[PDB]
Amino acid sequence: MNIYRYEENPLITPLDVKPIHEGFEVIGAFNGGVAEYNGEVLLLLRVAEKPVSEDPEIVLAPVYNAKNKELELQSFRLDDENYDFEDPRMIRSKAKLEGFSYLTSLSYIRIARSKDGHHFTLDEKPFLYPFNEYQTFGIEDARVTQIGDTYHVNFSAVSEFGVADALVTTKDFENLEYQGNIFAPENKDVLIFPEKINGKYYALHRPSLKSIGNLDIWIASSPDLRSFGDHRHLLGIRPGEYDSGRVGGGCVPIKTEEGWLILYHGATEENRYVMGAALLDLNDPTIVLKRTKTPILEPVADYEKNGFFGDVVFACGAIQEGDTLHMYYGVADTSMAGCDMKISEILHQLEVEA
Amino acid sequence: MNIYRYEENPLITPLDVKPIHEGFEVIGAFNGGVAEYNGEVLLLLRVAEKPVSEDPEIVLAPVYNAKNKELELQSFRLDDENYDFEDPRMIRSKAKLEGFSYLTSLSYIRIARSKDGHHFTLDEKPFLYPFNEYQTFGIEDARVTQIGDTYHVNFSAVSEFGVADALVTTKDFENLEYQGNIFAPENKDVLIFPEKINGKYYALHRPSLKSIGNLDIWIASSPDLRSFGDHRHLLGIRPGEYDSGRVGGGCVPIKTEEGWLILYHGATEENRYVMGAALLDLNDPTIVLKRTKTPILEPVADYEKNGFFGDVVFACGAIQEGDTLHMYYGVADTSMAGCDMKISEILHQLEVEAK
Ligand SMILES: OC[C@H]1O[C@@H](O[C@@H]2[C@H](O[C@H]3[C@@H](O)[C@H](O)[C@@H](CO)O[C@@H]3O)O[C@H](CO)[C@@H](O)[C@@H]2O)[C@@H](O)[C@@H](O)[C@@H]1O
Ligand SMILES: OC[C@H]1O[C@@H](O[C@@H]2[C@H](O[C@H]3[C@@H](O)[C@H](O)[C@@H](CO)O[C@@H]3O)O[C@H](CO)[C@@H](O)[C@@H]2O)[C@@H](O)[C@@H](O)[C@@H]1O
Repeated sequence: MNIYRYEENPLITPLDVKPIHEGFEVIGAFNGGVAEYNGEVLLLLRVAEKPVSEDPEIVLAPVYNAKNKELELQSFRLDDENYDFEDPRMIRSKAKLEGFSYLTSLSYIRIARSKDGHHFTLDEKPFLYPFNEYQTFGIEDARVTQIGDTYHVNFSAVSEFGVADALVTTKDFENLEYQGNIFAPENKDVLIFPEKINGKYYALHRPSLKSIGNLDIWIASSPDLRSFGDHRHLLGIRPGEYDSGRVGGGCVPIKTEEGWLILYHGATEENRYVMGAALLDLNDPTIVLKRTKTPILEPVADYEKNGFFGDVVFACGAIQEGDTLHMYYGVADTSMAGCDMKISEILHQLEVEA
Repeated sequence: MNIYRYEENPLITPLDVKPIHEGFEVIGAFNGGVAEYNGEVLLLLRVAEKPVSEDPEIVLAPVYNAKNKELELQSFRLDDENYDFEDPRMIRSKAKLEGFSYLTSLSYIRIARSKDGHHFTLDEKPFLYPFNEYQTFGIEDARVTQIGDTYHVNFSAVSEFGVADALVTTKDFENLEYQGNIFAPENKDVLIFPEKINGKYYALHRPSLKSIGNLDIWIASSPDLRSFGDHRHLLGIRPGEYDSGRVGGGCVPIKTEEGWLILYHGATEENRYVMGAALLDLNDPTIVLKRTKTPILEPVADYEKNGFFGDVVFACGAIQEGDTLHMYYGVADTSMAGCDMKISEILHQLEVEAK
């Protein structure tokens, strides 16, 4: 397909960002939400900070304590026979390898801005930093849906209570209004549709299920983008294919003449993440018209294959300029990259492959 | 608590209920939702039916096929080295004992009615039977919240896509309006508060969490009892206590002068189920004022301790008559029982144990 990976990729790396917690290192600046505001591209960067131990036998988990409003650190020995450290993102109980006890880093959101879409400058301070008991392990993966003058900023809120999805609204990225957890745990990859559709708002979501059910995309409707209901299954995993392990929403749904174009991430059970596409009915987006059989973006550049958690491209938003999509994506849970694609070429791939 | 357990207990057993599927046994009539309608007590019974296998080395999963609207049984060998059959409620994968692949039975809802609250007669036909792709393993544990003339009947909808919670509304238990899955999987034990509270509806719910988090009661608000949000954690598990393994909503919240009285279930990791109480703020039910340290109802009688899944009391509804609560409860995932208690005595126990 025409994939124009920007010459400047990776656009923003951990080298570009100073840690805000003393004696932490920045291990990632990634999975950035995408907005246009006041003539600039805003990336709402996920910045992950890991606390450094000088003893290599020990690792630390950073926990934001909501009751005293400070960082506490939990220590573990790597030889602790009750825990598994083989996944660099998490500290897991050997008896519960399907989950985690702690993360290895703590994330917050920080805005970078660009005039040209290629060269970015960080805002001075964080944008959103854990501020309640649903956020003690961090705030991650902010998505931005702009409806009129209102930006809907929604993000994973991770804590000992579960992984929930929460919403902040703003008109200027300065005065923020907190709207609570719009999806109960366990959920993430929530993408609000950019219009009211035959009298209702909609959002993509992604329940994670303990007992039965795969890691599949769902959809829900809403009268007001505060409360959500009429939950339906939308897109399921496909055994043996690029999305055999999980699927989740990526970019905000894109209105086309052919339907709502859904650029979603898929991963195998080995955790190689790629982007795919789906097409939903314009008037009832609970109906799937088409889906790709092969990816539209794979981790093939070196910054995509190698880093903190290699073989990942993870797109959390894009700017439409006519037929061109300026798509920004996390690479290897480490950095941010940019590429241009064409909506017509993705719609073409959908037609051919379905 | 001075519990008066009804003389007729168990009120309704599997022996009282004939199977609607050819060649199945009724294994439970239990976890009944509770309403008053037209001068009678309604129990919205969960009836569970297990297919009988002619071959004792095979167990059958009874699955409803949504496209063909009939059962399509699935067969599994007891010696199949992939599967674990130790929990009689489910067929589980050995690599996923925290979950299940199938249930051993399929449930639906059937109404039983009573003039006196003690002797029940069954309606002729099922009330709610799996009718869509979200209900292929059954409809379970229907709760009923009456607001004005409208009955909110909400239940677990179990399928391959997960355990969701779905809502049907009605004014007469005859004309039904499906309102969708009101809570996304994985969720159950949803209880809708019986009035609007400072301009919002509320419901208790209970997310099950794959990665992190315990089996804790949450609450959510709603403008219309179709969409919910503002999700908040409400009651957590307590190590070493009767609710150390999980909690969930039981009866509909009861308006009292001291708050919303929540009669909830708690279980230990050994799966002994009791009823507890909590008390929430009357004006903002997201605030917990008190909670019991010991149960209000535990399995003690023989019909509570012994059956298909023993040592369970599981109340899904209650009728208030002044200070008297007429509580109906599943016992041993087998039958329905009745007891009377005093609200004042529950309040008092909350006061004493909170300190
Ligand atoms: O690292 C790859 C992307 O994974 C997700 O986030 C991370 C982590 O993921 C859990 C599940 O959400 C996934 O299906 C699977 C990932 O391969 O396993 C993990 O257990 O969740 C934590 C908590 O939210 C997070 O810190 C990790 O980054 C994506 O949501 C994305 O954030 C990552 O790029
Ligand atoms: O049998 C006891 C009660 O258990 C729950 O329902 C059964 C089963 O519950 C599952 C999880 O929901 C629980 O935390 C735990 C039970 O001890 O483990 C189980 O995996 O769920 C299935 C599917 O919904 C259901 O058929 C079983 O009845 C309870 O909601 C309740 O219905 C039972 O009385």
